[PDB]
Amino acid sequence: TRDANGTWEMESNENFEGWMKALDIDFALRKIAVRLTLTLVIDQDGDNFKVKCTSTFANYDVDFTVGVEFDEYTKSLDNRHVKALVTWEGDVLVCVQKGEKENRGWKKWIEGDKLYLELTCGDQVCRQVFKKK
Ligand SMILES: *C/C=C/c1ccc2c(c1)C(C)(C)c1cc(N(CC)CC)ccc1-2
Repeated sequence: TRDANGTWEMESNENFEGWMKALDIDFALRKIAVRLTLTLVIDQDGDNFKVKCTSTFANYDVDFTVGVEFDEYTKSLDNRHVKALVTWEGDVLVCVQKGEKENRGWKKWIEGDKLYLELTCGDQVCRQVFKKK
């Protein structure tokens, strides 16, 4: 479905390390990140999205409108400037972040009370699954 609203709790997280390594995240912050609980809160009204990812130590919040390019500065991730664009490819929510890294972005599939998330950077894909709280 297109409706991604909800509080989403992580069920699984595969190749998180490899993805963070492809983004050049400090080996320090990687070790912290693998231990922290991650809650994904999405607020969706029409084309307008507010996404908040929250750990005990890190917040990653981004707001966007589907179909409208936006400049992004990944301050609490790898601290790069990208040109981001989120679109629908059928029911798949796709994000393409143009910049230094190739193949960079993420795809979200909402299947009922499950959310599947693939994050990509270079030749690395991290695969996550959340359950609606
Ligand atoms: C639809 C999901 C997109 C998206 C963008 C940015 C991040 C995420 C998902 C998370 C939840 C995978 C995430 C986690 C983090 N750290 C903790 C807050 C871990 C590296 C940063 C950015 C994003």
